[PDB]
Amino acid sequence: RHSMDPATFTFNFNNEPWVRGRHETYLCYEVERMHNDTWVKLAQRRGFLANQAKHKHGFLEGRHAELCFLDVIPFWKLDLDQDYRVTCFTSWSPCFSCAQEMAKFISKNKHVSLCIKTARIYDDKGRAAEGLRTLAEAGAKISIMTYSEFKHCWDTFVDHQGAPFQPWDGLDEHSQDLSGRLRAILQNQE
DNA sequence: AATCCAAA
Ligand SMILES: [Zn+2]
Repeated sequence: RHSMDPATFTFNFNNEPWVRGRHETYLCYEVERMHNDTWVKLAQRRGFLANQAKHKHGFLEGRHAELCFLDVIPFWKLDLDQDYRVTCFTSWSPCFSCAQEMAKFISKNKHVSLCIKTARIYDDKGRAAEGLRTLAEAGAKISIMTYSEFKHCWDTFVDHQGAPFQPWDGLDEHSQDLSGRLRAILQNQE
């Protein structure tokens, strides 16, 4: 569908750091082009997707959300001599292998600046932290989603049918706690 | 310290 189901958004983007039950990953994406040295939104280069679940018929191995996203890029036919900024709002941050693949992509495509804004930090059984450091070293700008970013995703990706964004309890404090943890990760204190 | 991360 054109827009994301609102219950799906609210469940998957909740940012309580240690909450259980989120065994899918959702990713909303938007692209801007640098023109007259301003970032200008490419209206048709935006959307959302989820991971292909493990054991789903026709894709029994599954495919993580970040890989489905990278798959859609060549079909955009981005112009080789223009600078782009690609922003991904992710419900879980990249696992180690996804982080390595996104780092490979940005290493091969230097005209693309990747920003990852995540609701929660995916631990990947202790392996994700090194992957996030590797992705940052390759040039990605990784941050924790804040209130205004959740509201932007509600307003522009969700099938809200006119309902306003309703923040869940503790949103801001969760964002700020996760931001401290991400800072510790990226500077190798964790 | 560990939480948390499809699989019961
Ligand atoms: Zn992954």
